[PDB]
Amino acid sequence: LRNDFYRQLVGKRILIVVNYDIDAICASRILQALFKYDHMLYTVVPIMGVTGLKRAYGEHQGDVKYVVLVNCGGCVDIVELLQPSDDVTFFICDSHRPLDVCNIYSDRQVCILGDASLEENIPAFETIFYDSEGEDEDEDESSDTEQQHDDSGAGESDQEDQAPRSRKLSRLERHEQRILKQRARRQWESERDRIMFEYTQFSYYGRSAALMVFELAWKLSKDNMDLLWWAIVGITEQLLLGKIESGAYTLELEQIQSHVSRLTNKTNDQNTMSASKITFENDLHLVLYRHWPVTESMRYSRYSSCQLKLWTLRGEKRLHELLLEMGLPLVHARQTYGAMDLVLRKEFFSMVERLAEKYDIADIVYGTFTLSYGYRSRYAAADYVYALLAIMESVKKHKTPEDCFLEASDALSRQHKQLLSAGIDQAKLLHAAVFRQVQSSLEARQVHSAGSFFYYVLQEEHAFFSYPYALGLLARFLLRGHVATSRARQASDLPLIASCPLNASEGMCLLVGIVPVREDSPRNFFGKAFEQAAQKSGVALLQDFFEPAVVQLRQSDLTRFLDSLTV
Amino acid sequence: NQQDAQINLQAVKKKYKEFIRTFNEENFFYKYRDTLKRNYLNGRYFLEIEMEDLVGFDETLADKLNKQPTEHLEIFEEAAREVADEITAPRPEHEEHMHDIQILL
Repeated sequence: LRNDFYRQLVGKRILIVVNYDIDAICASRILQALFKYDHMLYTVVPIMGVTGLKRAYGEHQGDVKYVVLVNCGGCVDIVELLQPSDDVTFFICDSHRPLDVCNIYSDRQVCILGDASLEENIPAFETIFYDSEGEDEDEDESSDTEQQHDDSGAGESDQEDQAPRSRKLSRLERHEQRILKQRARRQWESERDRIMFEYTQFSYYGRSAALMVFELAWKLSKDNMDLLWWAIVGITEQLLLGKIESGAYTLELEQIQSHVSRLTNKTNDQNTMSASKITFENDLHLVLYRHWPVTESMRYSRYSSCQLKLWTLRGEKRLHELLLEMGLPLVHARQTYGAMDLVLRKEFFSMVERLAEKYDIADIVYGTFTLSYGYRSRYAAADYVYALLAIMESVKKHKTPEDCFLEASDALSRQHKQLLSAGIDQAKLLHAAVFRQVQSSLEARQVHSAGSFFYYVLQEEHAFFSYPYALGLLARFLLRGHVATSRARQASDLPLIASCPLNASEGMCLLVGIVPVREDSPRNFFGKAFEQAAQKSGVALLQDFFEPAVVQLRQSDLTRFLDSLTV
Repeated sequence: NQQDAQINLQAVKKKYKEFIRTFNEENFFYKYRDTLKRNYLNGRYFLEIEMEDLVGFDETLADKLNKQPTEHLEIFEEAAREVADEITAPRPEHEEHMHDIQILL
């Protein structure tokens, strides 16, 4: 709730919107709007990393009490992170959910939006910080330390039969005067079975970043159509239930339509140009039905391709055979779908949905929205987001990271669109440059298993694959690629790694972790899994991202680290 | 004039005639009226057009425009001169005489 706490929000603030994300911008531009509405000046921020965050707060060494960060938080007992915080108001709203408890407790400078059907970690603080063994926060028999310290009367207090609290059992000795430590460790470790179940085996994401924010601003009587679209963007990023889960899809078909359909501000007069209120339809995650012909865009998506195996010829043969049953002309299969004639381009999906039921594909259609600004053309559900990811354009000017962020947030207006087509173009060329490596690497047989996983390494830098989003995308097209056709049915289920050269950064051999096949809810080990070898030998590793599934190494200090990381 | 379909009149009657008066976005640029008039001023006697505005307007003309363009693209001319000669009037007194024009695609 903040139908009460929002009424705190008038004084000065800082609105930080942590490292690059589509949840980020969609969730934050609305609040920029909200906050120049009630006549507040504030601060939006680019985040380059947790160090970027810490210097940022360092540069804002004031007493801005209404500090705000969003889509982060699980890093420390962040009073340890952020010492000078005294009673300063922070707000966490992150869906990176497996977060510390010291950030949850200490009801001082934090917002426990603790609301979940998992009441599983209640004494998770009641024994690690509250108990201790072989400790110094205590007294001694001598008269020089005759003062009572922060006596928790627990293992946090002494273990020499000095514990006024801890009134479950005997006092002097259970079997010995220090069986205190024995039972302390019993509970400690027997329930580190569940502490190590947290944060040291697996990570995930939770819920939205900004649909809660839509309901917040909905209670103040705003029917901002565009805010529905921006939140739609925020979700349709990791609506990708194979990437990171939505789940609620068939429940949000009630939720969001109920937000928007039932309140019909015009039921009879809406046949107008500007922003004719949003609609909903059941369509695909075929990449880019609209502005391209079929036959290139039927070819660069993984799911349409992997099930029909087109990077070899034979897939094209069966492809043509299904265009045959579809009876699309090849010319028409090479003019833009919109550039087609009428009747075919109307009936296209109408036929494809039902007579693809019978030929190896079942999971291409979705439920989404689309709308006009005017009479130019009818933009698409995600063709923003696949234009966005192409704006992470790590050029060597050193300004372009933050500048491309600022550009991106200045994109989803109804105004700036000469760039949006730019994003489309950039996206397409990268999208088929993805495919351009798979044939090279598959049929060169670069699929290094090397034991319990599959593994890739690469050799030099591409501007595609300088940054790691494209890298995860590489790994997540090859994987299906190889494991369709080179295997029996036994070994299709193992995880994957991939090197990522950075000729820019003096030689670091970046990596990204990614998971085996077809287990949507059973997600990453790699919330910590890499860190094993970090303990065993341990060499210059990083975990800088609030994204977990990533590292950054030296050019060449990986292989032995990998041999340790065999297990 | 067999007013059932493919008629000489329906297009010119209002449709093409009003497409441009109707062609609108705020910023109040987004017509072909301004371009037309300011072209006329300098003896041009033409204007530039797209072919995917009909999708901005409708779903019928284009798959009829491709079929018998030879006629449609002169109905365009007639509609053009009648929709522009009203503006040739500053009042009825300075159309010394009308004139013929060429469309583009």
